[PDB]
Amino acid sequence: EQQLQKEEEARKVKSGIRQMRLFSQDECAKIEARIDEVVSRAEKGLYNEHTVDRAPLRNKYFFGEGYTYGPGQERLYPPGDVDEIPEWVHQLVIQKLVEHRVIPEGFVNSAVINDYQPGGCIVSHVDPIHIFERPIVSVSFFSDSALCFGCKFQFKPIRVSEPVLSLPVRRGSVTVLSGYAADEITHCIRPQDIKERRAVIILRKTRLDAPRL
Ligand SMILES: O=C(O)CCC(=O)C(=O)O
Ligand SMILES: [Mn+2]
Repeated sequence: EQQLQKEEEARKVKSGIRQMRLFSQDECAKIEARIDEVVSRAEKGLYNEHTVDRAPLRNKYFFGEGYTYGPGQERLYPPGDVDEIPEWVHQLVIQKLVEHRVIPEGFVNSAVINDYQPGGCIVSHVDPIHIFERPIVSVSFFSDSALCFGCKFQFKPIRVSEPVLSLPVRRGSVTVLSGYAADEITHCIRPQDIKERRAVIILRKTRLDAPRL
């Protein structure tokens, strides 16, 4: 069988991935406390309708900009519909990324927190190309996990038992997605890779021509 094709694809995906450990135990602890605060405030109904997206395995919290249901016709909510990026995100997360030249100042106009229960997951998807610019930066928080690329296995486990690549994502680590890894392949999380609670902050810039609702 041609498993050289799988090695070619994995190499192409590797080239769109950069990773650095940026946040110490203490820094992570402080951000985690704030994440916990977002969850509490969401339970209290303190956010706009489109800020919070509650689902069985995973909750998402949209700040700055957000979007609708996503076959692939995601739309951007009008200004004011989602809550603004909280100051602690600017101070504790974004600043540290700018200070380490991960992304430039003023790039980030969208912050999304994904909160996973054990056994939570993400189904195969590409980050909406018509909505977000690249690179796509994310920071992992409560525990360690794995990000998979080439997620055909979620649907055809007999034909292909495995992802093209699995990327470890440690607590306090920064993942940057671009090129092939962001545009040419899907990613996902396997339920089994989420043993304990895990949250992630995803920092992006929305496109200027992003279709609006
Ligand atoms: O949970 C992660 O590390 C990736 C998040 C993700 O794929 C998304 O919400 O778009
Ligand atoms: Mn994604």
